[PDB]
Amino acid sequence: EAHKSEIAHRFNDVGEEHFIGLVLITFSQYLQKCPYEEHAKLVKEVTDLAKACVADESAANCDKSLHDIFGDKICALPSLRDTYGDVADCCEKKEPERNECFLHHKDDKPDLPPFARPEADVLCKAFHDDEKAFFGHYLYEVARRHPYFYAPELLYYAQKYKAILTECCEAADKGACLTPKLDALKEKALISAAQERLRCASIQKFGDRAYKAWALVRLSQRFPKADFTDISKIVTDLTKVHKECCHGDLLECADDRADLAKYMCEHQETISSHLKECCDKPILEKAHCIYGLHNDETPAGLPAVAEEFVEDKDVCKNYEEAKDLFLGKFLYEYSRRHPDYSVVLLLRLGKAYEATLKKCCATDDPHACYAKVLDEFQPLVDEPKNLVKQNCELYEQLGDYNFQNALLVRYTKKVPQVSTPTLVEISRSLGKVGSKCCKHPEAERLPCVEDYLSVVLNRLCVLHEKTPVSEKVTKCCSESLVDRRPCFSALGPDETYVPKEFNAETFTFHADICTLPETERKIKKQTALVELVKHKPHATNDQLKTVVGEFTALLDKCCSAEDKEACFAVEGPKLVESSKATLG
Repeated sequence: EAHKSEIAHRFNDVGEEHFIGLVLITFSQYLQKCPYEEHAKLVKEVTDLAKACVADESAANCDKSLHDIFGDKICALPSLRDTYGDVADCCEKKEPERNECFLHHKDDKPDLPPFARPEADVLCKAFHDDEKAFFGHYLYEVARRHPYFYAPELLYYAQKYKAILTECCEAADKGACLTPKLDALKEKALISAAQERLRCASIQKFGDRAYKAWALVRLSQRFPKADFTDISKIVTDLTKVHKECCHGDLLECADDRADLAKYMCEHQETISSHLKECCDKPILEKAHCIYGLHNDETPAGLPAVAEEFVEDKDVCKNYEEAKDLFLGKFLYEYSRRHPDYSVVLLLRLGKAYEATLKKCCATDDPHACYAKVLDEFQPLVDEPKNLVKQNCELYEQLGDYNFQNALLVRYTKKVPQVSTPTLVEISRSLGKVGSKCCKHPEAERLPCVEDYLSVVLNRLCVLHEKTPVSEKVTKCCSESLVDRRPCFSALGPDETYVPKEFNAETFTFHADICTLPETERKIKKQTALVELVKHKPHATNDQLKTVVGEFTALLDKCCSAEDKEACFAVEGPKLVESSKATLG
């Protein structure tokens, strides 16, 4: 952890290749705006220093902290201009504040074009030409758009991207092979980026402990067979791994993650049967495998849970004398008997059990007070099971697009101050929870649904925190980690909100629009739908779909026209007349 030369110690630990990749991710994350060429430059510069220090640990700059080094290289960069570079105010500090400054500027939604994709053939040609520039470009482009991306998983995905391109590219029918396999990879990477952003927010906004509790639960359900001691240890090393990653210490993050996988494999007999799979694999595949490992079968011979946490004389004492160890052990015991609960439910239940001990342990007769505690959970369980039922039914009924449309209407009325891009993006993702999770038998849905919503609500929370516009979002996002979903579910339409008056044909662009694929076109209809509802939040569904209908219709009639621009300043104000006659 603290070596005479850190940069050398990590280069050695990690190998030149992962080290180059981790360093390129570090810069792409800290400086999302900067062109590829500057990052490559800085990466090279940092790698050569690394080489120099391995060679001879007394070399200049070898005794620096990694923060110092990344900071020194950056700061000799106001050279290759800082016009867009608004934050070399950061270079005005020294460490640790210098580094904290760079960190505080990571941007959850940098102004960038949507990561465009080449046609299959072009994508294949690019990869054959030059693999390094190819995957350097990929790390760069994914890191800068997702500045908290779990860094070793990002290396893993580059290597997944590489296996796919190898396989598809030589088939002479590229797109049909490639794009389906790529579009999947994208979805999974976006899931992983959101899971990590949630780990980082938990740590940052709620404290190490909130991530520890969360992790304790998840590992308890995945490794129901291991003992508490071994589960606490994994939880402890894994919280240090995420603290480092989430703070931009990726080199130390990746070395530590690798240390932990190694430890897990060295100890699989006492952890899970399912580890055989993973432990046979190379570094990244092995840590990934472990990262998403299906839960082990819960062991045969466990006593009833009431026996340790209701019946025992010593319940109040353990709660009073060793709160954390005692509540931990609770989360462990309870979580491991229930892999059909979401981690968030199990944490709400852990919360309720705690509030019960707190209330009841200060009475005359605590037992009589907390006797019904495990039983008193049932409502809290029932609450999210109905949300799943009602919303999956609807999804099955409506299909993707119309289920998204309904969620867009729902969410825009609950929190209409939220910006239109954020509401489009949130709703569409909520819509993705539907395709992912509604196809699983009822047992499996809850974990899938509620834990996925938790990730999508955190996206909302982090988009909003930067530019707070909705008191209700601020409240739901700041009160709990764990009650976020029920907090947002409970929200009725906001009747405080002053409707925006029409904004004159906002989507009558000089029509770049007409170049958009159906996908991006759906986004445009959805953006309009959101704007309609902000204008007319008491409008009926049919009235909303009539107006959208004349929007799509308008796009066809004036994208079918040479001088596209012309009938857009002309049809739009008749859409306005269409719109007032239909929504009054």
